[PDB]
Amino acid sequence: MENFQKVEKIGEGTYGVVYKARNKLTGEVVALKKIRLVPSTAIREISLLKELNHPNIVKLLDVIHTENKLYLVFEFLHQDLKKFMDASALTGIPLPLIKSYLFQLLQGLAFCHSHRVLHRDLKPQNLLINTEGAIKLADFGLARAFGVPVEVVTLWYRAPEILLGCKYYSTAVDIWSLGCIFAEMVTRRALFPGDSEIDQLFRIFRTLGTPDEVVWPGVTSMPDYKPSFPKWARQDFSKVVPPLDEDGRSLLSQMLHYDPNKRISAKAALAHPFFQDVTKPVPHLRL
Ligand SMILES: O=c1cc(Br)cc[nH]1
Repeated sequence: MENFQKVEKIGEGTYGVVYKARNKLTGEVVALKKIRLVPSTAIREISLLKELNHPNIVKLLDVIHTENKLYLVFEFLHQDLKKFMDASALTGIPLPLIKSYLFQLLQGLAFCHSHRVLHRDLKPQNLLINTEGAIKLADFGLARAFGVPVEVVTLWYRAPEILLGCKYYSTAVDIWSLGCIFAEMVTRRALFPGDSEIDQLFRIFRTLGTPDEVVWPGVTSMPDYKPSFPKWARQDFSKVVPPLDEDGRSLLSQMLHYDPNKRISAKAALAHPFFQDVTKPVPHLRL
């Protein structure tokens, strides 16, 4: 309103409405996120994210706290990965572009993780793409700052430790989510499309096997673990993500280990043999 020349809804988001807007002073187009309620503890923490700049992170340009309302101003990108995968469904996203995107996303996570910032809620809708071949992660650091959010809150990319009620997060949660997204780019079908917490957890178990103390020391002491969970056998990744090659299947394995401590780091993933032949292709992007 006061500081924007024109504002347009472009979707519901995790914390509130997201608008495409034009800054009145500069004329630039930005993404403006209204945070649905302001807690003073959240304003300082999120303001720190204004300094957290990388080519694969959506730039937080401004934090605007006026009229007892909170807005986040981000750099605008024209499409998200959810929409791009839908648009790409007949053909699939080409493998070199999948590889480019995964490599770039890992660079963004490695950067944020090195600065002790987690995402905690990665999903295709928060991965934004441009016509230049870049992909960028939006909303790093918001989940820690804002806590429990006030439409459905997709569970499909949630790591098993959070589904088992651990109220501790680590960098591994983001690697899990990215592994799920990698698999979805390859197969054209969400890996674990749960529509409740237990369905989500059981979809994971039916593919990866029910975890136990051998593969995941400590699991049976997780808050929401039940000894009565069914015991499913683990499937080979060759059945789960064909026609991904053995480098891709080996990297995905390491991103989807049950024990968060065993999951590959973003920095180590960048060195995986899967990326030996990575390139940066131009996407077929219809805006
Ligand atoms: O977390 C796991 C479980 C098995 Br079995 C193999 C690899 N990773």
